[PDB]
Amino acid sequence: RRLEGKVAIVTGGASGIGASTVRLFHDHGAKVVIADIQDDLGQTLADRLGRNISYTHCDVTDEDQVRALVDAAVAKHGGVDIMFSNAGIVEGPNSIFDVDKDELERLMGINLVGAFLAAKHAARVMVPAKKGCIIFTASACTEIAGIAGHSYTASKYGIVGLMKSLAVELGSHGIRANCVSPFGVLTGIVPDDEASKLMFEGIMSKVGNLKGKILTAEDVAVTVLYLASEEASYVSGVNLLVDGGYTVVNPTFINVITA
Amino acid sequence: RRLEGKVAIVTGGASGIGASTVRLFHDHGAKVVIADIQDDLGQTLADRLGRNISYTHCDVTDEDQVRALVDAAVAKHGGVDIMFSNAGIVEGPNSIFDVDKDELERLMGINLVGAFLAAKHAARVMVPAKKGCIIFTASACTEIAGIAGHSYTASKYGIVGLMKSLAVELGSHGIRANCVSPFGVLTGIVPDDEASKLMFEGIMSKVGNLKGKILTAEDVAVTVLYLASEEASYVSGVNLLVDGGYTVVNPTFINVITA
Amino acid sequence: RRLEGKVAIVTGGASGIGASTVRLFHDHGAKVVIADIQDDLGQTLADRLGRNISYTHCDVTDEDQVRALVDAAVAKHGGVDIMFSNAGIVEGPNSIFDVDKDELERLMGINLVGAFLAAKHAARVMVPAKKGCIIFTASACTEIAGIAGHSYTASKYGIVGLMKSLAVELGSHGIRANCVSPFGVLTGIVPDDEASKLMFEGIMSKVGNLKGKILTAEDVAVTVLYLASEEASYVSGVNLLVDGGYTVVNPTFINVIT
Amino acid sequence: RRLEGKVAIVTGGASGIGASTVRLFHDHGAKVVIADIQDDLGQTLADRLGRNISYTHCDVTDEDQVRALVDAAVAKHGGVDIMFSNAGIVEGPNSIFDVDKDELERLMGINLVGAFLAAKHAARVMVPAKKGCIIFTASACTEIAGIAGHSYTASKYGIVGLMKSLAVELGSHGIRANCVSPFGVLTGIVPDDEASKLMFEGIMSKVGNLKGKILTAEDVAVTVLYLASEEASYVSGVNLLVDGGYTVVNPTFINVITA
Ligand SMILES: NC(=O)c1ccc[n+]([C@@H]2O[C@H](COP(=O)([O-])OP(=O)(O)OC[C@H]3O[C@@H](n4cnc5c(N)ncnc54)[C@H](O)[C@@H]3O)[C@@H](O)[C@H]2O)c1
Ligand SMILES: NC(=O)c1ccc[n+]([C@@H]2O[C@H](COP(=O)([O-])OP(=O)(O)OC[C@H]3O[C@@H](n4cnc5c(N)ncnc54)[C@H](O)[C@@H]3O)[C@@H](O)[C@H]2O)c1
Ligand SMILES: NC(=O)c1ccc[n+]([C@@H]2O[C@H](COP(=O)([O-])OP(=O)(O)OC[C@H]3O[C@@H](n4cnc5c(N)ncnc54)[C@H](O)[C@@H]3O)[C@@H](O)[C@H]2O)c1
Ligand SMILES: NC(=O)c1ccc[n+]([C@@H]2O[C@H](COP(=O)([O-])OP(=O)(O)OC[C@H]3O[C@@H](n4cnc5c(N)ncnc54)[C@H](O)[C@@H]3O)[C@@H](O)[C@H]2O)c1
Ligand SMILES: C[C@H](O)COCC(COC[C@@H](C)O)(COC[C@@H](C)O)COC[C@@H](C)O
Ligand SMILES: C[C@H](O)COCC(COC[C@@H](C)O)(COC[C@@H](C)O)COC[C@@H](C)O
Ligand SMILES: [Cl-]
Repeated sequence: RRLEGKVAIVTGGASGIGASTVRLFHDHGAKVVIADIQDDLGQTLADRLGRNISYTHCDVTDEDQVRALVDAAVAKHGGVDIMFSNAGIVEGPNSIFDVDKDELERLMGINLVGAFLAAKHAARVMVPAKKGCIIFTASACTEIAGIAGHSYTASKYGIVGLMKSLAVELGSHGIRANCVSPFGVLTGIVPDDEASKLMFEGIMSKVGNLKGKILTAEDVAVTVLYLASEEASYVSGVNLLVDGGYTVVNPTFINVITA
Repeated sequence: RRLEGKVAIVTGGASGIGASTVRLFHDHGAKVVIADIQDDLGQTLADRLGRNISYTHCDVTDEDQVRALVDAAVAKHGGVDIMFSNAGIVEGPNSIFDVDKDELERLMGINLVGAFLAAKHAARVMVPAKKGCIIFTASACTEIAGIAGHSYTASKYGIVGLMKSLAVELGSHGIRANCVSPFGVLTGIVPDDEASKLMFEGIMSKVGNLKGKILTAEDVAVTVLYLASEEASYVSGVNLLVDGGYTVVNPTFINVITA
Repeated sequence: RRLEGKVAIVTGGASGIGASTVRLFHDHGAKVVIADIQDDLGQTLADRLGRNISYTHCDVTDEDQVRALVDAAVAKHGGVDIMFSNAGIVEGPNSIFDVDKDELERLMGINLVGAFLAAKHAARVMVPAKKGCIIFTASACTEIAGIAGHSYTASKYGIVGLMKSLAVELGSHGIRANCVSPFGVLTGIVPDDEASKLMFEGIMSKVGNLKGKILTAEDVAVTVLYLASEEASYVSGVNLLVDGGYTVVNPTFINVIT
Repeated sequence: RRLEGKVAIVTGGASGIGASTVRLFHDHGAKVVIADIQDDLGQTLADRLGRNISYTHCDVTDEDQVRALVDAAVAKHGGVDIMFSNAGIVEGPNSIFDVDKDELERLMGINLVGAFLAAKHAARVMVPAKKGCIIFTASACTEIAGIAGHSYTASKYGIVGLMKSLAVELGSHGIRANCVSPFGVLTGIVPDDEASKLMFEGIMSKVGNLKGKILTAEDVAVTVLYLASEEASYVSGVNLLVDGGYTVVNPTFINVITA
């Protein structure tokens, strides 16, 4: 319903938040090109959801693969309304001494250069149409320290800055650009069924500021749907946190004086 | 659909963004109490919309009326799911030499003290329910100068701070608190197009950062609907700008070098 | 000697961060008018500091007293270079259920309405001078929740918003406006009471993000001195946190996993 | 006298803001190691400033050169009190279509990867000392769009994020980390030729929000001196704008309605 006839690309679409968004976009009448490098999981998802959902292999660090992915999408569906640049790799809290120069450049390539290229070539086909929507997956670490690694933190800050520059430049052509910044969702790893899922959703239940709710990838997908739809038709330049208020509080003082 | 069985109170509900939100909440199956001091406009709206929409006179500077309004809502519908604290008066850009102490205190009473009272008494009846949602109308002046008066700007910053400390305290009870900060909204004129819409586009087309779109009171109602719905069930502490990216740019530098 | 010949007004100048700044301003050659309602403490500080330091009773909620105070400063010293709008009352973390409408309005009058009046009447005499500096005492609660009460928090946000519109309007006249947002400040007992200082470090050494250092009123005064001096001659619109990084971290996640 | 006996390293110290900070540090009793890749400019400055100021060639993209530069400073002076990570190249505002993937990676290496390496190896010799200070040169583009290129902007956001997580990690060891974010300064950006000095001063006076003052490299150096001194001994995690309020205003609306 809400994305009837819209064409959307989702990088990192074969798993996690990307997969949830591909599924949600599908349920709302969108044509979605899943862009990923886990070809077996990604093609399975596209085949599983039917004719509007195609899979395209794209390593977002390779500009030629990104260029083709976008050119293929316009060729297939006539244009791209929504670019959800979501591919990235994750680092938990670490030390500056744990930062290896090669692993920093590797993460910057996937997380930040990939966002640049995905945006550049989405803009390439959106600007002539004078319409379109670019959404980046950032992270709640963009608003509070203590929940992600140094290299990762710098890369997501860089995305926020890129998102704001594009919101201005592409505003002249009627195109919006925003970020969604989730607070830790269960994804990836070996799904150590009960062991990993119970341990995660028990930690997050003590860590979160908003009690009685656990953030799932499906929750993030719904916020992406909001940003991508005409219900957000005047929303641009925004880094929208989905974090239950985690980033607005430092509870140390209150914890210390009462315990 | 999206607010089926939910009970909402809307201050400043008889006109403008409040009236638009009341109408949209009604369309989504919510029970709505319009709270205002424009008894003619407010009662007329409630009668037109039917059984689920009522009108209650409430001056938000009067704590007895604010307490009575929330207690009557529980008595009538059994609880309050959504408090949309939206009542306020507006000031365009002005000079500090124009700030009159009595007008400052009057605006603070309506804009900022009224928000405290609505949140205090909503929280009182939401906390036992272990669920609920407080949404304030702030303003895009909370993130850029140059679009609102001195007294008004300080009152809306105060609301943002209240919202963030409410998101922390009330998060322990499963309750969310957020702000919507709209930019240039056309109100007061009879919509469905008009002479009044097109020419307002004439102003905003030179002012806005996002070209080819004007913000309407109905667009803002839609963003409040998102924040108030279960689609935002892990969004809290957020001041959500609806400004087309106006607040993320100062184009003076680009303007001067391209003159 | 960084404020040689400069004229400063300090609201809430009779104690705490205000008094520390009054003393530091005096040490740097400033002429200071202490503005407060603690007449005895305030007159004593002014008498003790000498010819360049005066004292004026001024309830910042009373606009006539605020206008009179600034006009007296111009009449006495020829103008006002620095307005340190610092008067206010504090609230530690509390519940919205504790917010009393009369105490909310009382605090708003002092913390936020007083900030408007001080700034209005400073701007009035600074604009003809084409120079000057308005500095507000805000608070680190403007950038993190959990360290101040509801009413207090809203009043300090209001100050930040007021500061930013002032930086714009007064920027055209060469006038700067900034906030200082300190964290856990000792204030209370200025005289060398070691018992109270070490005990305060017992709390702050567990609460603060920057370890091995405690913030004092004299440290806040030094940061105000920077903002008020020509070393900050192009700093404007800034809410300057003095918090050791407290407001940039929520350590709950790391605490739970470790 | 304000940095008497302190040991400071300044990357990009041979020109511009870096050189200005080196001389001001020299004037305040500091021992300074100038770190740059412009060997003739840097060695000239170290010779003229005397015994306390030396020069070390260091390309900030090579971790071994950064490693050696910090070890050489410790070998000579016994430790490092101040790391002024200032090296970078600048981009004026541009279009996303102008972003070349190779140039993006080149700028990321200098601006952001270089900051990472400088901070890592400063932290290496500061953490045992239980004292120290890391200062990054970011940019006013970190708080509004419209004054820098896309690649440059994303790199300076990344620096801010890195600064925030260091202030937390290094806070437990008594070490502070901050950014200084200047607006437009006449340096090695536009040539020493006086035909470009009368023009740069004229643009900045029209563009700035604070009138009657032009930002110079010496003004920034003084703000770095504040951040690096014991006068800011409880300031950490701060991105300190030196911009005259440029980033807090979008004057478009006021410009059009009074045009
Ligand atoms: N999972 C969390 O807890 C969490 C928290 C905050 C932010 N995020 C962000 O959300 C985004 C999505 O991650 P996720 O949580 O859904 O886990 P995920 O790993 O299952 O999904 C991310 C996908 O990115 C793809 N990827 C890696 N390199 C790629 C490349 N070069 N080209 C194309 N795809 C590539 C992976 O194949 C993967 O399917 C990421 O950008 C991540 O940084 C996640
Ligand atoms: N119009 C804009 O462009 C704009 C821009 C930014 C923010 N806002 C905010 O939007 C909010 C909604 O106003 P609107 O723009 O839709 O038009 P509006 O002013 O007509 O509606 C606001 C209502 O607040 C009510 N009000 C004033 N005092 C009250 C009191 N004591 N008790 C109860 N109600 C009281 C008014 O009666 C009014 O109907 C306001 O808080 C306003 O500040 C509007
Ligand atoms: N104490 C802390 O830890 C802390 C933390 C964050 C912010 N602050 C801010 O520092 C500011 C100064 O207070 P302080 O902490 O130094 O304690 P303080 O008691 O020593 O100073 C407060 C001053 O405000 C004055 N005051 C109250 N009402 C006044 C009025 N009507 N007119 C004139 N002066 C009036 C008081 O007399 C007093 O001199 C306050 O705005 C406070 O919020 C303090
Ligand atoms: N001048 C301005 O208007 C302005 C505005 C905002 C930010 N900045 C920042 O100020 C910082 C300092 O640069 P500047 O403006 O003084 O101009 P600058 O070119 O005169 O000084 C920067 C120095 O970095 C050096 N550099 C380049 N690559 C290097 C490398 N790989 N290793 C070591 N040094 C290298 C340059 O040689 C130069 O001496 C930069 O990071 C810049 O981004 C400047
Ligand atoms: C294994 C992994 O958890 C190590 O990271 C913890 C660490 C704790 O610092 C945060 C505290 C607020 O000072 C640094 O590791 C310390 C050694 C002793 O294990 C994380 O520090 C980075 C901040 C930014 O999150
Ligand atoms: C620096 C520049 O952008 C500020 O202009 C001053 C200003 C212009 O308004 C005039 C117009 C009739 O409303 C607005 O002040 C800036 C505030 C918005 O922060 C001064 O206003 C004088 C009249 C409105 O009483
Ligand atoms: Cl935050």
